[PDB]
Amino acid sequence: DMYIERAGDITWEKDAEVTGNSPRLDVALDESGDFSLVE
Amino acid sequence: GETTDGVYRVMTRRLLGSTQVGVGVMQEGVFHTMWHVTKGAALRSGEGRLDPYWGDVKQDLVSYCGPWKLDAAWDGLSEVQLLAVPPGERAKNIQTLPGIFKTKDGDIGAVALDYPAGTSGSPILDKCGRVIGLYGNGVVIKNGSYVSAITQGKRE
Ligand SMILES: NC(=O)[C@]1(c2ccc(F)cc2)CCCNC1
Ligand SMILES: NC(=O)[C@]1(c2ccc(F)cc2)CCCNC1
Repeated sequence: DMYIERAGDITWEKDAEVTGNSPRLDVALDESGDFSLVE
Repeated sequence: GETTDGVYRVMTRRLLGSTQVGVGVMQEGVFHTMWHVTKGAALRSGEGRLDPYWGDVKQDLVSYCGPWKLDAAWDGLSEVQLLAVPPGERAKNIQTLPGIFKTKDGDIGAVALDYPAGTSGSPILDKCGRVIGLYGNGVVIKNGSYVSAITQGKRE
């Protein structure tokens, strides 16, 4: 049996840590909901 | 059960100890998560029961107690925040400029942030605090790093 526990509010944090890049990728989405790279 | 709006951890006691299998958003009395987190199973909130109401394996989304309520969208220009809720760790906001997943049916935002599997369902927010999608369904690129789609449902 799965259960839920509160973890916090949903709020934008001013001066949060900024990271991660912005890749533009060609992808396919199958019937099972799996994404894959198209080349 | 606790119906207060916010981000919640999705836990199980079937495996060893208490394991976090994912995360979700409670908004307007509806709990929203990714399909692969619960496989559509019922959820518990204290003594109360949450029954699935809508779901779709291809979109990889599911809602409990009511229809999908989240309808905000990434504007295609601005930075966003992943409100990551990792297993055994405190909720933490990470700011990023999304990339793009280009498909034969249109484009979708994507966030290049790597977290444990049990972080699936963590909300991605805009500058107004509105949930523009959930983190946790994506792809592994050449360098072995993870890139998640910004997955948003439709509000009927
Ligand atoms: N254009 C879109 O936003 C859709 C989309 C979904 C997933 C995706 F990776 C790209 C595009 C198209 C199909 C149904 N509405 C959503
Ligand atoms: N299961 C995982 O460890 C991956 C994952 C990471 C984050 C996430 F929210 C869902 C899945 C899936 C692809 C490979 N490694 C990462």
